[PDB]
Amino acid sequence: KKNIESGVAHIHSTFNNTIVMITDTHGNALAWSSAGSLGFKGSKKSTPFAAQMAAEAATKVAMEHGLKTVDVTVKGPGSGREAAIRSLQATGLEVTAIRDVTPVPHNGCRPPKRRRV
Amino acid sequence: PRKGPVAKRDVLPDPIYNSKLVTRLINRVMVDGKRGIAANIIYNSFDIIKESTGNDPLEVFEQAMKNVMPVLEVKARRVGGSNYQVPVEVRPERRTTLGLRWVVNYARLRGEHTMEERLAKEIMDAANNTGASVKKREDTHKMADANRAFAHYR
RNA sequence: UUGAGUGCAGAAGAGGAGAGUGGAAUUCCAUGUGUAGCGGUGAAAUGCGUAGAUAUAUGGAGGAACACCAGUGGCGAAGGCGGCUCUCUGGUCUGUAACUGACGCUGAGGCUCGAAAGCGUGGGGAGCAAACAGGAUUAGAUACCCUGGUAGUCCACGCCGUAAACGAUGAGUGCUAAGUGUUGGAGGGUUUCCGCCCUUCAGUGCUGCAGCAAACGCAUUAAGCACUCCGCCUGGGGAGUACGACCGCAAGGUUGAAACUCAAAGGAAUUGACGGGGGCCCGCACAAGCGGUGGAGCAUGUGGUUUAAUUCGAAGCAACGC
Repeated sequence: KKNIESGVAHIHSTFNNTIVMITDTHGNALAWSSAGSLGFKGSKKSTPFAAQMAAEAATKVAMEHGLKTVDVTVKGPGSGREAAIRSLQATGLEVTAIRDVTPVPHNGCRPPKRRRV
Repeated sequence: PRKGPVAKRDVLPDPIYNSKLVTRLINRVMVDGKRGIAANIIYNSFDIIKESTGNDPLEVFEQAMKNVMPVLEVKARRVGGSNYQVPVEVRPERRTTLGLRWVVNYARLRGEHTMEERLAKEIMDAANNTGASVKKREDTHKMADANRAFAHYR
């Protein structure tokens, strides 16, 4: 519990799912939330409709342990991070640092084949 | 339709109240062109208005308009093959038409034996936050803003 | 001495080989935090996860490739060459002229270099991925789709010597209107020139006279006017096959016909038609409403079964109260 009350949330998104986890300043974990974990199936996990309620189910368990301020970290650029932040503001947080760090190479390894569709 | 906007057909006022709104109220009751029966049962509804808690025969209709009339509605404005419906402000005439629809076209369901107790007392109920058409607007606003974040940017 | 070469003075440059080094990113391992999913598709499934996954912070291991700079920019005879530091070393341009004095060009045979894939011997595997396994799609799918996965891709030393190795344009030199960018110089006017303006050398694009071309097009980087030298062609198949010869461990490479068939095969352009190519318009075509059909009962019209006969036509819109 311990009422750490100042942490960083992490928004990780694909083209078919997203995951939000609110962590500490380490960031040691408090609570995660996943679009498949909230009952969705199939392709619907791409839309930001799951992002709002995933952010809500994260922040409830988060500020049961005491939470005031939060920072934003964005990975995997798609549709999820557009509405995850403004839904994350809605249940009472203090968003004050927004960054989009993407794991970007400098041409290290090879990407796979194209899709002949 | 395709080319440009169409005309909108302003109407004639009443033979008694000199109202276009009550005229339009009659015309969204009328079935098969029987206008006189619907008009006379609406004057009977005003007579039921005037007796039981007679306050004003028209302010009760305006408060029935108060507790029903929307301000928000979602509209499926996708762009590139999506499903991002946007809660959009409604046109004011369509707003009043949805109000008349939610008053009269829901009043089929009271099911009481006297044939205009589903009309007169029904619009009496809508004046003071009763009648299920108010909660229709409530759940309409609650299913609105379900995509408040990822649709209001368009 | 005008062509052709060494002077001395400079200049640019992913030219080559050898030796070291830098960070990011992926994968693996360790540690902490943290629970029910992660991953994938048009849709699903195979798959991994309570033997604690995914995710998030800390380190540790190893391989491969060099984010912005980057530009119709540069270098080289071509194939090709982009992180950084150093040793050896090739080539091009500009000035100038004391010095050699026609020493040149092309070049059958011969030699050298020569993308990927492939072969032998010895190392290493981070990704990626022929062959292969499984799931899915389909009438069927020994494919496209998803999950895995070896040889290979890397280095050293040898071999083969092919490509749509292309500007599909052999090499050397001379001559023939302009305009416009840009890489590297030299000179002059002017000048805190670092800008700017004029003159001139080597590349390098773009547009356009004459001229050429069947057309498309080309056009001082000619496919124009010419000379010198080399290579190749003579209807389409048969076929770069057969024999002979040479090279190679092997796949194969180089040189290279006839018997017999056909009356065509081929280039460029014009008009239609079509596309599962594109841009614009218009209609109760969508969207907004109102009333319906498909549910029930009956009338009526077709298909099917029938009898001896159920007489004929009409079959998507555009047949079925015809």
